[PDB]
Amino acid sequence: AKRTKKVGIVGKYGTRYGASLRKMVKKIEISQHAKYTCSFCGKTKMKRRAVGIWHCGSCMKTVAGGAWTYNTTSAVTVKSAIRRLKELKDQ
Amino acid sequence: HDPGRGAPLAKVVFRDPYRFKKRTELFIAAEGIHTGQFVYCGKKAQLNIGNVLPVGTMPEGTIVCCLEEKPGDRGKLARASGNYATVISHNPETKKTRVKLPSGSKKVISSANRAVVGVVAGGGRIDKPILKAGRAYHKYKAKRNCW
Amino acid sequence: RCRKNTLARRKGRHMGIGKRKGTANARMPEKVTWMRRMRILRRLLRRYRESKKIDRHMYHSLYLKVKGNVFKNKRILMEHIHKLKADKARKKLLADQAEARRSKTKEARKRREERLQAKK
Amino acid sequence: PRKIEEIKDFLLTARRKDAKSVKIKKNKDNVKFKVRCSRYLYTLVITDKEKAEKLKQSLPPGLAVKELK
Amino acid sequence: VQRLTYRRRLSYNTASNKTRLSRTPGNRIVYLYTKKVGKAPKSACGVCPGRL
RNA sequence: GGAGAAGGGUUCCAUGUGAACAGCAGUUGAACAUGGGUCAGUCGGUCCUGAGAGAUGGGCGAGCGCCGUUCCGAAGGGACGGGCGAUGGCCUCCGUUGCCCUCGGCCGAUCGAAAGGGAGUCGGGUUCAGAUCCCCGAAUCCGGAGUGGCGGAGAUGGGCGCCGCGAGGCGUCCAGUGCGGUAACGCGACCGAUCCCGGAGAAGCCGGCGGGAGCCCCGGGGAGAGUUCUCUUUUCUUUGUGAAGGGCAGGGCGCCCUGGAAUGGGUUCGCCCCGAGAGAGGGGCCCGUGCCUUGGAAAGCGUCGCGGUUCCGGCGGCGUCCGGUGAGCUCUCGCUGGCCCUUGAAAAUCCGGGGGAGAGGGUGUAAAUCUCGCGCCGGGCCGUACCCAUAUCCGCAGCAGGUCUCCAAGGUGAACAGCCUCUGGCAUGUUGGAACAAUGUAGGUAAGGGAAGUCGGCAAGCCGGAUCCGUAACUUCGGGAUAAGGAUUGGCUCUAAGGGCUGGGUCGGUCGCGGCCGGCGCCUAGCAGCCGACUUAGAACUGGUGCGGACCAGGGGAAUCCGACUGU
RNA sequence: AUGCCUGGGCAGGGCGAAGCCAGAGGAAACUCUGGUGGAGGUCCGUAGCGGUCCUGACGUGCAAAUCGGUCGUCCGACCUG
Ligand SMILES: [Mg+2]
Ligand SMILES: [Mg+2]
Ligand SMILES: [Mg+2]
Ligand SMILES: [Mg+2]
Ligand SMILES: [Mg+2]
Ligand SMILES: [Mg+2]
Ligand SMILES: [Mg+2]
Ligand SMILES: [Mg+2]
Ligand SMILES: [Mg+2]
Ligand SMILES: [Mg+2]
Ligand SMILES: [Mg+2]
Ligand SMILES: [Mg+2]
Ligand SMILES: [Mg+2]
Ligand SMILES: [Mg+2]
Ligand SMILES: [Mg+2]
Ligand SMILES: [Mg+2]
Ligand SMILES: [Mg+2]
Ligand SMILES: [Zn+2]
Repeated sequence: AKRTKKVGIVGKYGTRYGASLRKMVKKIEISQHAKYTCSFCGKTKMKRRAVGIWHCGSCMKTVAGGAWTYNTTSAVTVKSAIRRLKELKDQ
Repeated sequence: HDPGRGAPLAKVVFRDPYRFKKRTELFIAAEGIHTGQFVYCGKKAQLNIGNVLPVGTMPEGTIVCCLEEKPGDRGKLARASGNYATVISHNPETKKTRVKLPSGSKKVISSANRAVVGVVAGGGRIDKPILKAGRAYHKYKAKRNCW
Repeated sequence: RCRKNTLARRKGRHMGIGKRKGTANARMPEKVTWMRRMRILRRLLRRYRESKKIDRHMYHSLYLKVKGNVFKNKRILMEHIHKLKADKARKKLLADQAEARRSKTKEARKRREERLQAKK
Repeated sequence: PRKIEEIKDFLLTARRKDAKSVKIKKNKDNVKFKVRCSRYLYTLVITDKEKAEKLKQSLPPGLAVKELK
Repeated sequence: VQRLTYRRRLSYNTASNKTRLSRTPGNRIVYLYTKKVGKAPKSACGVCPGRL
């Protein structure tokens, strides 16, 4: 609450588009423009390049992830279920 | 990134086991697929994400993407941005398999047709509001003259 | 004519309140002033660091303080560095005196221990 | 063009079959010895006047040694 | 101050119509058309962003 | 103002006439009549493909034809290596053609951009009108090169047995498709096919910073010059070098070697980086459009003086010099970020790499040179004048309309705003003279009242820049907001604050003011000298209260209805 | 009029979103102050694009739709070959 009270990133939109829409898009913007930690090099340089495309500055590795977040909950659940099914099948 | 398509694509290079050459295919990237990763395809392929294998081999409850509607059509179902199909049951007789489409319908398909394990990468696009006529214009400029 | 007017402006003429049409930032942007100030202060700081006037830690602290616009010009920074060096010298002198006293006491105690061992 | 630092290379160039009119420029301590060839105009720079005068007559075949003025 | 013109019939400032200023022995500024900037070859590995 | 694209098509240049046209005139013209004028391997078409168009195969259709561009095709007529046969040329040696074996993906014939991709030329001079095209002088690209025109690289190593004092000579065995550096990589070359891999070509918009150049600015030297009734070491103009090579500054590196860091450090305007190797040292690579040099002072320019009645592209003396600055403008190069539910071209063409199918002569030679330096020959066809717009184009016309771009000085000023000026351009826009009646069109000023006018404050006027204060209801908390409302603004003379570069290693010894050696002072509270851009604040004095003095330049507040807004 | 391909262009200022630095308070959660930063289908405004009002000029006109002042927008659903 240094410069703005309760808008933060959506301060660029001004008074337009409605309060609820700006509040809804605030979390999406924060997740989209956040830099994540790459689980290949250990550095916090994972940045979103395009929709579902995440790139590491150091590793130079591109990872196919979510649209606005590096990992979606559905993808993690599917990965866990696939690992469980593989362990049940191959044994 | 393919213009007009939310889901990202992945370039995978194989080697043709008939001539000395490197074949290249353009698959639909699944969640968790990264560069410099080995991806396998075949009847004996293991059950990992981004690994295409026939639905008959895969056990029930498996989440798949780019499912083949017919055996050999090279992927037609559940391939938009984050959609996926789920295998429900297998029928050893008559070589049939039941799959649930993202629309909620259940369809019977042959067990020979293949599918890619996992969900399509880039899901959750529809959550973010467009907030502008300009962003809608830019979105539809790469698809059609229909906005 | 314009050369004479420019000389008058150099001494300072026709530059009052009633002969300025642009804003203060338009006439002289604040970003350029900050850039010049930062470059001058950092240049002096690394001159002092390269001349062994200050060590690595004082240089880093003063660099972070310069980035926080603590010092408005070169003279203020120089005087603050003088005060820091004086305080550090006083603290180091007291610490050196204490260390010498502790070393003397420990050596005397060790000498007495050796004497006790020798006498048995 | 190409500049030559050694007088022997200049003499070798001046005796080429494709050599042409060789002009001498008296540039007031910047004496030049220019040999016209098929591709390049090789120039020799001699700072000494006596060396230039000695090298003036060194041309074997007697080309167009016409001086520049 | 001398002002100069294009020396060719292409008047549009396109990629192929890039020039630079040069001073001739005639003591006049003219336009010299420059070649495009080349690029070093990139590594065949495709992971290194720098050029060879 | 100087040049182009589309379009125009002789309107361009010289001479002549004034019949007709240029809404007056004309000795003038874009009118009329005679002639003249457009010079290319390097500037573009030509080559490539894009959006797309369009044959064959195939299908349809009564039919002219249509559908479709890979789809219901025996779709490549090419190539290397080997064999045979034939001719030609000193049938030695090679070329050509025919046959046989062998090898072979492409992806649809073809067209499609004078602003996309696309190797390679500049300087001076020159016409009445053309010149990166003509002449002069310097280069460069592509193709050919057989008999290879030359040199150079594959190159002239060792061992053994002899001869000779030795240099060296003879015979024999072989090696020899290069060399250097730990490394990045470098050296003028430095065999190689079918095949495979990769790169370049080949990429969006915006912000910030840094380097280089052009222009502008300041302090001077010259040369020519306006003023000089008073002053002004005066003000005005000029004061340089091409492409292509070599060398060196200057930038960038996500390149390498030593080493391992918390007392975390380095560092930018911002960022950012570091045990997946940061600071500190030593190297390497890329761009070098910048500086020196060949080109190149011979030429160009400014001056002063002449040859020649004339023609005459001439002859000569001089100079073309030394420095500093700037969030300054433009171009370009390079880093660094921000935005996309937007990710921002294809092909022609060129190159590098992985392999070793094959070749070579055998110990002085050869096969090879993605040819190392020179040397020889050729580059065909088309366009090239001029206007490019208040008169060469489209609007019936020399029509206040419309029509795509590049170059961009000084002052004031935030400014590419408005106003004045320099280089350059012109005659006021299809005519002039004489008066200043009414109505007009376009500007203004008006005592007192201040919307009483009118459907309606229509029109006009009021406010307006900058600095210092202050700023309400409401609210989606982002705004409202320059809310509203106040004070100042000139000129002159000062004061204060905001920076860079260099300098001490002084003493003694030694060597030729400088270099080396040892301990000293280590300015570690820093000072001395020399330079330079503009600013901010304060103070005094002063003018008939004038001062954003011209120009630029928001009138506000309280409410109702509608549409969220931006946009059409 | 619309879609696609290939090119070109858009002075000078105001407001000040993320992110970052320094200081102060706190037991923590964290909160204030001063800076840096330059985002916005943001604002004033020129070129460009368009055409609200004067229902001005003209209305056998410059013009079979032009002209003057005043205007809307002017980094994006922008303008243009
Ligand atoms: Mg072109
Ligand atoms: Mg003109
Ligand atoms: Mg004429
Ligand atoms: Mg007439
Ligand atoms: Mg074509
Ligand atoms: Mg380092
Ligand atoms: Mg012309
Ligand atoms: Mg006219
Ligand atoms: Mg008039
Ligand atoms: Mg007139
Ligand atoms: Mg009145
Ligand atoms: Mg009004
Ligand atoms: Mg209000
Ligand atoms: Mg109501
Ligand atoms: Mg509306
Ligand atoms: Mg009217
Ligand atoms: Mg009338
Ligand atoms: Zn990583």
